[PDB]
Amino acid sequence: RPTWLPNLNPPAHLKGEMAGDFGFDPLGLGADPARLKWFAEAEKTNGRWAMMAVVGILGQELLGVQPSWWNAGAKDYGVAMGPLTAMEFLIMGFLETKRYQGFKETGSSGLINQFPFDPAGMYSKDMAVKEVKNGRLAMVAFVGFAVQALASRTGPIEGLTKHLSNPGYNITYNLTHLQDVNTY
Amino acid sequence: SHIVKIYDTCIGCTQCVRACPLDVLEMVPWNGCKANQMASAPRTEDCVGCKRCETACPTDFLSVRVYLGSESTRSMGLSY
Amino acid sequence: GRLAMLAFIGFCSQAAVRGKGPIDCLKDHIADPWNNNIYTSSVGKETCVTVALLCVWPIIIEATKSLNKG
Amino acid sequence: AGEVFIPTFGFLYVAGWIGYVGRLYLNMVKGEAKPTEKEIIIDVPAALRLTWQGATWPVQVVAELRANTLTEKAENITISPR
Amino acid sequence: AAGSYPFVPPSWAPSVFVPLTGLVLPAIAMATLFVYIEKDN
Amino acid sequence: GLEPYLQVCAGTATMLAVGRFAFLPLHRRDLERSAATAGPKTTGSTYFDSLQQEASFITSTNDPAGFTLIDTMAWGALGHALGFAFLAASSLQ
Amino acid sequence: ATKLFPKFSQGLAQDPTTRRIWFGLAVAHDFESHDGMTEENLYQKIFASHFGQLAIIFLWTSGNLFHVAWQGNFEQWGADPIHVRPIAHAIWDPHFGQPAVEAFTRGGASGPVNISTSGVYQWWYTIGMRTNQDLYVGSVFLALVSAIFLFASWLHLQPSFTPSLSWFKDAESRLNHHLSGLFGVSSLAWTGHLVHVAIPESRGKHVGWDNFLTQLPHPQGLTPFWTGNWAAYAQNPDSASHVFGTSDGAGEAILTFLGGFHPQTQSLWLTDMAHHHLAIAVIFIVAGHMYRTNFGIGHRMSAILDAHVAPSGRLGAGHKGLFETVNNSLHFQLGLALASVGTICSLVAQHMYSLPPYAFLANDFTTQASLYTHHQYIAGFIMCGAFAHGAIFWIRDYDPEQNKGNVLARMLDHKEAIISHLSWVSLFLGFHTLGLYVHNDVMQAFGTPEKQILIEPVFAQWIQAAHGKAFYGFDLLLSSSSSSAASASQTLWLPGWLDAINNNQNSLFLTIGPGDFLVHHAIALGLHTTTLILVKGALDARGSKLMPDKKDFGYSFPCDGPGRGGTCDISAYDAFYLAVFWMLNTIGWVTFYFHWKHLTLWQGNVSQFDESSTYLMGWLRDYLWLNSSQLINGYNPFGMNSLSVWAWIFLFGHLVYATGFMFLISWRGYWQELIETLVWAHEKTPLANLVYWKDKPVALSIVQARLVGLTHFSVGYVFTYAAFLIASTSGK
Amino acid sequence: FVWAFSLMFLFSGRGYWQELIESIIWAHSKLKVAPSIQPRALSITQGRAVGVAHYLLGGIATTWSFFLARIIAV
Ligand code: CHL
Ligand code: CLA
Ligand code: CLA
Ligand code: CLA
Ligand SMILES: CC1=C(/C=C/C(C)=C\C=C\C(C)=C/C=C/C=C(C)\C=C\C=C(C)\C=C\C2=C(C)C[C@@H](O)CC2(C)C)C(C)(C)CCC1
Ligand SMILES: CC1=C(/C=C/C(C)=C/C=C/C(C)=C/C=C/C=C(C)/C=C/C=C(C)/C=C/C2=C(C)CCCC2(C)C)C(C)(C)CCC1
Ligand SMILES: CC1=C(/C=C/C(C)=C\C=C\C(C)=C\C=C\C=C(C)\C=C\C=C(C)/C=C/C2=C(C)CCCC2(C)C)C(C)(C)CCC1
Ligand SMILES: CC1=C(C/C=C(\C)CCC[C@H](C)CCC[C@H](C)CCCC(C)C)C(=O)c2ccccc2C1=O
Ligand code: SF4
Ligand code: SF4
Ligand code: SF4
Ligand SMILES: [Ca+2]
Repeated sequence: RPTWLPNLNPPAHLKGEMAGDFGFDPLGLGADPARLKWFAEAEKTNGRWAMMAVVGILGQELLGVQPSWWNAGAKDYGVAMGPLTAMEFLIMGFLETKRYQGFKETGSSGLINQFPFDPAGMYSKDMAVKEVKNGRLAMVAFVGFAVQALASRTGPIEGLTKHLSNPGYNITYNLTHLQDVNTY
Repeated sequence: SHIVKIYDTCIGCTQCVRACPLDVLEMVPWNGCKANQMASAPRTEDCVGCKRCETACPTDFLSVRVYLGSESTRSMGLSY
Repeated sequence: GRLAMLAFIGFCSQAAVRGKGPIDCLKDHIADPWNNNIYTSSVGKETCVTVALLCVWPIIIEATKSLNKG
Repeated sequence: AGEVFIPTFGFLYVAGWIGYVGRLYLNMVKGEAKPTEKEIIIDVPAALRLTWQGATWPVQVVAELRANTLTEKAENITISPR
Repeated sequence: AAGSYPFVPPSWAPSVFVPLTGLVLPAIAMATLFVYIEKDN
Repeated sequence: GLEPYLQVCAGTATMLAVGRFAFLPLHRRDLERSAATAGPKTTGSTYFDSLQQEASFITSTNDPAGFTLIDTMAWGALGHALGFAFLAASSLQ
Repeated sequence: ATKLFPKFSQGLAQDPTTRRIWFGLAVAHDFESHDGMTEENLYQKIFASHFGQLAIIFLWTSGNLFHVAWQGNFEQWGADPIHVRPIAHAIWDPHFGQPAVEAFTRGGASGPVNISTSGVYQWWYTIGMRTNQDLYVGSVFLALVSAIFLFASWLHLQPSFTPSLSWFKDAESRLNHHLSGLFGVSSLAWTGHLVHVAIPESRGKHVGWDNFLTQLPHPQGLTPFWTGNWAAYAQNPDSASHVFGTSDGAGEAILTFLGGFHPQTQSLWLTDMAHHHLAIAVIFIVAGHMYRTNFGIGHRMSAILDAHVAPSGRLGAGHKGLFETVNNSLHFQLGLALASVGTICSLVAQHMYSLPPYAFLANDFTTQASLYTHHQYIAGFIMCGAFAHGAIFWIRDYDPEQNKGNVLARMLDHKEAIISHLSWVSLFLGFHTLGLYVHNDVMQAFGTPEKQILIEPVFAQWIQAAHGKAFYGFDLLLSSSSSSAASASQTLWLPGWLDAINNNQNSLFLTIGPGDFLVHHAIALGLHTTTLILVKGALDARGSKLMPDKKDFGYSFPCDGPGRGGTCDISAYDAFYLAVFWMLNTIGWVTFYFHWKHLTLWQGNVSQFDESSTYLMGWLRDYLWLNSSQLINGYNPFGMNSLSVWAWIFLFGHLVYATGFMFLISWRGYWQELIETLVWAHEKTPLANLVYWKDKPVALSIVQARLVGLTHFSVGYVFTYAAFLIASTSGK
Repeated sequence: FVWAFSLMFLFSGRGYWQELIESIIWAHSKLKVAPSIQPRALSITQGRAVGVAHYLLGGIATTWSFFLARIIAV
């Protein structure tokens, strides 16, 4: 079985059964099964939200929405943030309580009532290994999208189209030339 | 109720018995002393914790020991 | 026994409170709903906070049997 | 030096003198018949024959350290149960 | 619900909190505990 | 040249090399006697306390003399604090 | 019949007397004694109890911020901190009369309010807070933190989240995490506040949550840090012309080592406080990576303790067999913790008067005095608990066979040596320290002040000269510039430390005279005596010629009866009970010396202390009697002023203090028989016989009355002094 | 001083003093200076008497000085 560490010793709890098991548990956080079971749905769902988000930060920018993804929140949207966020609490609150209820029962994901949510099927081992792995890449990406906004103040695509343009403009230039980006 | 214990260091002097104010101790027969007697504490349910018996124990340290513990109407000696 | 007497609960102004009269508030909301809601009112901040808290109480209560008394 | 310094030894000499004479008497009445009745009714004669003996107390005290007689053996002093 | 901070207590808050905490609240606590303390087993 | 690289690199290299061939054997010997003899074994059993139990990735290095990742991050860490104490000291003081 | 109140103690639950109610509140947090107690359950309960205490602390802090913001003058005080008086809260007293409503309107308010002596204002200003919103936001934040800890107390008590005893006994890791994370990452994190918010705010520049990700803390940025040229962060320090909260005289440094104090604030510089937390944070994180965990590299604590045995065998088996003793005893650990916290609690008071760490802290004399006295007293109670729990360890959790020849078992071996030697030092300090006070008093009474003995504290004056004090003229170390130490620091904090230490308008190394010599030795007497009382009780906790079976009788037992002459107060609880009085006496002398040395400093009449302190009569008439003149006149037949509450408390303290005497002077017996007569009267009284008691009325327990009287005695000593310390310092 | 000194016998107990004396006797028996008569702490009743005596002596003496110096001076 593939291992993150060359010549690794997969911990007892990390069995090949799980999706992208590469034996990665330097601290054995999921040594307990129940926690590991929840952690795996909380890995999949953190990734589901990060894939969606990363797609936005790229897409929004690619089309050309005006405020940078980080400044997008501060905009003249036609709604007071108060009631807006209030509704946000109602829609997501239900959309989430239903999910938890179903997960509390069917130990899988879903939407509201349609659990084992498939409307197409595609719940194979391969597709679910892809999800866990595309998710992990997306979760790592969003953490990038955030620090390239802090240290360099450039959107994801614009950042690639500046390191490809000038092979320099790297973490060795941005951190050192922060004075330009930030203000005193 | 207080806990009264008679240790082997008893000489069967019967002084602790003739000292108890609520008949908690009595003298029973034994073989480890030349007086062939060893005080027993049959009714520690009437012990008030006065420790008069200890003040009457002549043996090194104390052969009779009263360990004041739980308190009841009798243990607190309440006539209320 | 829970009843739709909640209209007459905040009867201070019936459906609304300290804001116009009764059926007039409805017409106002239809006109501009986002700018004609309790959240966009004197008690808007507290209402938003309470609404949010209520939308968590279920999960808080429906956790690992997260309940108690004594 | 006249302040504190010199005065310091002066007290120490008399202090040790008083203490040494006291122990000399105590250790003489120990043994003697009823040692407890010579502490209440002090033997003024023998108490008056030991007062001057404490004049050279430092000389005698050291001679006792360098002879192991100033202190008692640890296996002859009663100690409270640990 | 005014000015900047929307949770600044009203001027009548002291004329309610101080009376409740020190007269009403304590009475409930003392009475409730009294019953528990004397509660039979 | 004499940029942070010169100071940081040298410190890291020296500590790693001195801890990979010089103190490495003493380091291993001290680890043994300390954890096996005078100190016993912890995490007896029961509970999800396996967290205190030793990992495994640390005990997986083909590197001869068993220079584990923790050892590389140990001597190297000591080295990255000498590279930055030498450069920093020359900065002011 | 059986009651339910004492669920933990069935004996108390079945108790027919009222003692069940009193003890039920006492034996409540002594789980080790609770019916059906397992070691793991005990640890889990304690762990959750810790969360509860952490919820109270944060909830308490949030309340202070809220009342300071809702009912305070922060912005006004911030504008003029040397004229405006910080307002703690408002006085809504439904009993206040109109003159009371008028007199208590101060510090700029529209109603009766209470000025604060906690010094939160000066602290919150120095750390970056400037408006009431900053306080409201902080209060909400801390309140949320309190809620989180409260849920955690529940979560860690519900199966599957309850830590095993093994986790509770995982020391190597706990210490590593606490030293690196709790102590280190919380100091570097603080440097991050200082460098990013506090320092900019002090230089007049709002760097709050709205613009922190865009505001460069240093003009150059992280470049100097990365390039290694760390010095760039120590260039252009704030000039002496700098004004806190203003760009006036503002510099650009973020981490420096100037030393001394900011000129206007008269408090340690922020940059020097930033670099401190950065330096200590680095040490803590590195220190955290020491003990072994689950990776390999590391030190097993047991090995270190066992490997430290003196080869000469002077310390017997040394520290061998001590790891289990500390790991398996929760009283030994608690004692060490209280001892460490207690001692550091005193360092905070001794280092915060000399070096004010907050802006305009020195200006506020009342705050300074009430903060020293607060910590010095809290420290004393903590120290009493240290020895207290140590004695409990000796009886409840000490295995004499496992600890055989270890440094802990060879202590009881020379228990008499330790106790007796502490007796000689106490007597020597007592007979002489007092004798040279009565001698001076006699000379003062006979009008022969020259004849009074005034020994000079030369040893302390030399330690002062060593630090750079020149008044004495000893030219030692820093005092001598041509020295090695003096020359070495001449390019760092030295230039400032001297300027500040050689200024007599502050409290850095204050000129000491022969008056300080006597009081300092008196403080030593209290330290040695209080220690002797606690040490004697700890060593004799489970052994004694009078009571050789004290361990069998537990820790808190009234007496062993009138046998063997008298066993009154023979329990190791009564070494604590008695040590408390000496602790209050000791701290009393220290907090009276602070106040007088400083009141004379602040009034400008330093000669007053330099002379009256020599004799005891001066301490009473020139200090207690003279200063009490205003406090006592808070309310007189002609009117009342804002010091009325302190005058009322001052008398209130005396009342509680005197009430404590009855429970200590009088004993259980006269009261018991008296209660018997009262029981008879009620049963015979008509119309009242109808109502009856569910619990039989009994007199307070022998040990109970000891603690009840002591609580009254302590409360008095605190309120009576707090009144003086605050109403005499504020009145002027 | 006398009034306050009385609160060491009115607030304490022989148990503590008796054992304390035991340690002192040890020091005396080491240097071989132990007194022939056995040093014993004051009886329970004695300590009650000593404290009340010093307590009354101290308080009355304080008032005696107060009254006399007040009325003789004015
Ligand atoms: C549903 C309504 C909703 C509204 C009206 C807004 C509005 C805003 N978002 Mg936000 N958000 C909303 C939901 C959520 N956001 C986020 C995650 C983010 C990110 C990652 C960022 C924003 C940011 C912003 C602000 C951009 C301007 C600025 O500089 O910050 C002024 C406004 C704020 C600082 C508010 C954010 C407070 C705090 C950082 C929240 C931290 C927890 C979560 C990110 C979400 C909290 C709850 C949601 C409803 C706000 C803006 C006013 C940007 C920002 O600057 O915020 C830091 C930004 O970078 N939001 C989540 C994820 C759970 C939301 C979920 O509902
Ligand atoms: C021969 C008499 C004598 C001697 C040699 C000592 C010697 C000593 N005593 Mg001691 N003591 C004595 C009498 C004596 N005492 C008496 C009568 C009392 C009852 C008041 C005490 C009460 C006492 C206490 C409470 C303590 C000592 C302590 C000590 C030791 C500390 C040294 C010191 O500074 O002295 C200290 C002496 C005193 C504090 C008071 C005694 C001073 C008197 C005036 C001296 C005795 C003179 C004697 C009557 C002469 C007899 C002559 C004979 C011909 C009749 C020391 C070895 C301390 C200790 O134990 O150290 C560990 C200590 O705690 N003593
Ligand atoms: C990085 C990891 C980490 C961290 C940060 C912590 C942190 C903490 N643990 Mg913990 N622990 C850990 C790992 C960690 N632990 C591990 C791995 C284990 C398994 C063995 C444990 C097992 C454990 C147990 C069993 C307990 C804790 C407890 C605690 C808390 C101690 C109570 C306290 O208030 O301390 C705070 C102290 C500081 C923040 C620093 C101390 C500085 C001194 C005291 C004063 C400094 C003041 C400063 C100079 C000026 C202040 C001015 C102004 C701000 C007032 C604390 C917050 C206890 C607890 O639960 O309490 C609730 C406890 O019972 N831990
Ligand atoms: C003003 C009240 C007062 C005073 C003055 C003292 C004084 C003292 N206490 Mg104490 N205490 C007090 C209140 C007081 N306490 C209270 C209220 C409590 C709570 C119950 C305690 C509980 C307590 C404990 C538990 C202990 C002490 C101890 C001590 C002694 C410490 C050692 C020392 O300093 O030796 C110095 C000696 C002196 C200052 C005495 C001066 C010399 C005398 C007065 C001159 C000789 C007589 C003179 C010539 C004429 C007078 C007699 C004449 C009429 C015949 C000390 C003498 C410790 C102890 O016993 O020491 C081993 C100790 O264990 N105290
Ligand atoms: C130079 C001097 C002083 C310097 C003091 C310094 C730096 C150190 C002092 C150490 C001192 C004072 C004492 C150490 C003592 C240790 C021991 C083991 C000595 C115990 C003495 C004993 C046992 C003798 C007891 C006596 C015997 C047996 C018989 C008689 O002699 C009576 C008695 C009881 C004295 C300062 C304070 C400046 C000030 C200026 C005088
Ligand atoms: C493979 C192999 C080898 C080797 C190689 C190498 C290259 C090694 C090294 C490695 C390394 C490379 C290591 C290191 C480590 C380190 C770490 C992991 C850490 C770092 C850092 C630090 C420690 C820092 C800290 C701090 C900060 C953060 C800030 C400031 C302050 C201070 C500096 C303190 C050879 C070739 C011989 C051959 C064979 C094969
Ligand atoms: C409220 C209040 C208080 C309290 C406090 C406490 C107890 C705690 C807090 C805490 C806090 C509130 C903290 C803060 C935090 C924040 C943060 C922390 C952020 C940051 C950001 C960023 C962006 C960064 C990032 C990073 C890191 C983290 C690492 C390295 C790398 C980097 C730099 C990237 C007091 C009492 C004093 C008073 C006043 C009020
Ligand atoms: C201090 C104290 C003691 C100790 C008191 C003692 C030891 C009395 C002290 C009397 C003198 C100082 C001891 C020896 C008396 C000799 C007659 C003095 C001869 C010395 C020469 C100088 C003459 C108790 O025994 C006691 C008992 C019960 C409750 C409280 C207490 C209590 O508080
Ligand atoms: S304590 Fe009193 S009643 Fe009890 S056994 Fe002893 S003498 Fe008898
Ligand atoms: S007093 Fe002691 S020795 Fe005598 S009969 Fe009683 S227990 Fe036995
Ligand atoms: S008087 Fe009280 S404390 Fe003293 S022995 Fe008698 S019962 Fe015990
Ligand atoms: Ca600000």
